[PDB]
Amino acid sequence: LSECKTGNGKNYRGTMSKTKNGITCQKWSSTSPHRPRFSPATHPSEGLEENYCRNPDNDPQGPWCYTTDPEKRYDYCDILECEEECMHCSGENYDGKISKTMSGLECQAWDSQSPHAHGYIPSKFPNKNLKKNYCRNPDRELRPWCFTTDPNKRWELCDIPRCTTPCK
Amino acid sequence: KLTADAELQRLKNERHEEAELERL
Repeated sequence: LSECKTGNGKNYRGTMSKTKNGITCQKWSSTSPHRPRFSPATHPSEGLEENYCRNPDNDPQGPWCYTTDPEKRYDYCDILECEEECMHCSGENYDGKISKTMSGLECQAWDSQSPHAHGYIPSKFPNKNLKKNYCRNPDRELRPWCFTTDPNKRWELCDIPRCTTPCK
Repeated sequence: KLTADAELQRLKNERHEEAELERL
């Protein structure tokens, strides 16, 4: 179940419980410090649950909570856009669109079974994002990768960009 | 070892283990 934002965040449903600035959020179904305009009462099916981040009002700036700080009512929250640029760290996360290995071989689709038998079945690891055949890192491996369509190369890693040019 | 991890862990190892054995 999806842990990153697309567009203004309507369908966001990760579990970020704090504004862009540290402050832990107010549960949506509470009244102190503030009194909110979207109660799981009023806008029921709008993922208004827990204290997690949400965009009920269809805000331009996206997902946002009310802060437990009486002093600033509500504020926005941080939340990686989807798609992906460059891997963060070793990118246990990577949700990007790259399909050609280091060697430079186009990846074999996760869905597929050729030219290689493999148990990385997306069915089996739904949250794991085995889209088409985008390079990935399910298993705490060095850096994402795939099973390559060169029948003699099972798999190998790809050359994903580090955003900030073990981990820090 | 149930869950993913146990599982992935294993896959990975299996891979790792197999490259291991081709470079040889």
